[PDB]
Amino acid sequence: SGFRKMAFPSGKVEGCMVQVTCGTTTLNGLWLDDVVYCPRHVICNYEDLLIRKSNHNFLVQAGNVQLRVIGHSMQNCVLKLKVDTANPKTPKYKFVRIQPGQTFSVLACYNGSPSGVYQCAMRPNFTIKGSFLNGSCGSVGFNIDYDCVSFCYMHHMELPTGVHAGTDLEGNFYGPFVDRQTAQAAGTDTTITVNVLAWLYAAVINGDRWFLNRFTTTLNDFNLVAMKYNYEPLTQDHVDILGPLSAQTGIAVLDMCASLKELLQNGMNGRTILGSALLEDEFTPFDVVRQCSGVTF
Amino acid sequence: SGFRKMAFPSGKVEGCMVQVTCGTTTLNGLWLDDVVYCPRHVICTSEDMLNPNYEDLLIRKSNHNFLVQAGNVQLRVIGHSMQNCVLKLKVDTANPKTPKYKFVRIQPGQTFSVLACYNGSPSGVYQCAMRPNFTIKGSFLNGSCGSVGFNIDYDCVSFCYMHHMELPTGVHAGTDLEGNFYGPFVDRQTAQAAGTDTTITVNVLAWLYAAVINGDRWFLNRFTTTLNDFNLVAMKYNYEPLTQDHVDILGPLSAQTGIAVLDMCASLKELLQNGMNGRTILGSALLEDEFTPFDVVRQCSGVTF
Ligand SMILES: CNC(=O)CN1C[C@@H](C(=O)Nc2cncc3cc(F)ccc23)c2cc(Cl)ccc2C1=O
Ligand SMILES: [Cl-]
Repeated sequence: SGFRKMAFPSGKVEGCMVQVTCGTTTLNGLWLDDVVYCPRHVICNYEDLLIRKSNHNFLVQAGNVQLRVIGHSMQNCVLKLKVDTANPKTPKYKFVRIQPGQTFSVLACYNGSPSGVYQCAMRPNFTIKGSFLNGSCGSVGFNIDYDCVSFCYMHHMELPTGVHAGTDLEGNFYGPFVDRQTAQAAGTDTTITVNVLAWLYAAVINGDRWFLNRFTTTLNDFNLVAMKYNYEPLTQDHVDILGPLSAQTGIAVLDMCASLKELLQNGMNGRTILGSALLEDEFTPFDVVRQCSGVTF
Repeated sequence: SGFRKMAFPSGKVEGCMVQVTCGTTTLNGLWLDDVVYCPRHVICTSEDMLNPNYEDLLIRKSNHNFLVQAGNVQLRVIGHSMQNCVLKLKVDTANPKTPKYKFVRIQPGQTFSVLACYNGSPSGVYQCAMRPNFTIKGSFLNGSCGSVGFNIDYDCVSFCYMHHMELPTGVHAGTDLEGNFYGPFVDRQTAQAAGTDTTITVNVLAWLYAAVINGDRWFLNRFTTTLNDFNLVAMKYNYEPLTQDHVDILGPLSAQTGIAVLDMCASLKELLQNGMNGRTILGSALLEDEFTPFDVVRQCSGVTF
């Protein structure tokens, strides 16, 4: 028993973290095979600035060893530094683009040195509520499936509200953001409804049933209520995805939606669910099934 | 900016996780140098668990009865000894992935990262605290025994906890890496219960200082308090007594934010009386006690917003 915000073991990613310095800027890079991937703003019209640069301008440090840059190219907002040495610690990996509501682990780094690991979710407004300081740029987001690391996020910047913005490993930003100091703001955020429901199922599995009721709701009536509390619309796909948890607990998804409706209109009344006084939306249905089963990496 | 519950990178610990099997029991072991450390209850049956005589069970064992697996490689056990509630299996290979390490015993209120494992395979990492009642509110299932708690300050791993059991309330009990339990617990399936738990006051105060550093001051008031009057109010909400040691420890955060410890204590007193009134502090509707003063100084900026 117990329900914690759990991150993937970071070891396979730690073996890829490097420090990249270009002039006065120092940030983190991801060394996979003979390529170091890092935010293109380390050079700060990016192609016009990049064309002036030579290979020896980029200093890459892997632990106490200096890597030799033998080539460089730009892909969207990511810089790809070709190095002379293949990373012997390169794990089996894929570059994947995640959707909002999906969760991932973040290995926060400073000077190519991992300092912490935390779990978080891609918000519906495409920002992440991370924990980053100056020097964190180039820190990466990932998930693990058996022995394969799926890289999904590279940190680029902080917004005025304290939230974070970044790209997939192919350099495409998540959200309507650009990589420069300009007037940018996160859009109004919403709650990830399918994740709150999964977390209510996790509470039932851990013996927390005070919020259950005899009632049910139609999907349309639930969405009419949820739209009023800035909750993301619940689709039939979300309902199908919650199927296994529904069969395990004996509580139909629309039956759990009727509990969520009552929680939204009436609150917790001095009570908590899994030690929380707020409705938690940073655990996906798969995260709940994985943590309430025992899957290893 | 931002304030997350952050765990240490688990890589140096993952390279030490092994699977230990003795008869029908399978749990996790920690392989450091040529020794594998694991809960001594791996030698037990579920029957034995009521009143196990470990010395009697261990003397009946030979080296080849203990199967140790590191990945897909079988380690050979060449010796065994018991130290308190930990079994130490001497093996014929030193772990090449052994990091710089120490065995440290922590005090309640201290935090640490947990690498949860099943069958010598790490599955997840989370941050938690040693509760005042010596239990940990972990996330463990059957097969997690032998999972370890650690801190990685600088490049040295300080092992502080080894998981041994789950109490009836769902909380967890374990030992330091020398086999001494935290709390009045025994590795017996006897009727044991966690004592009434309390809130780690010095940690809640540190987290209020972290909120001030991140630009939030809604909860501050114009009042101060004596340490004794704060403790008289705090005990009424099941908060741990705040000692002069805690006040001294909060010194650097007080100097950084310009808010005296007993002034922050007055804000805490007020928060306990009023509640949050629909407001949050660092994204939380409850008062957080699983961040130490040291964690706050480590994670938060040196420049207050
Ligand atoms: C809740 N456990 C039980 O009813 C059976 N039980 C087995 C074992 C034990 O607690 N293991 C487990 C550890 N952590 C999480 C566990 C989650 C589980 F769902 C099951 C087992 C877990 C044990 C070890 C010792 Cl040293 C003393 C007593 C016991 C004991 O009582
Ligand atoms: Cl300590």
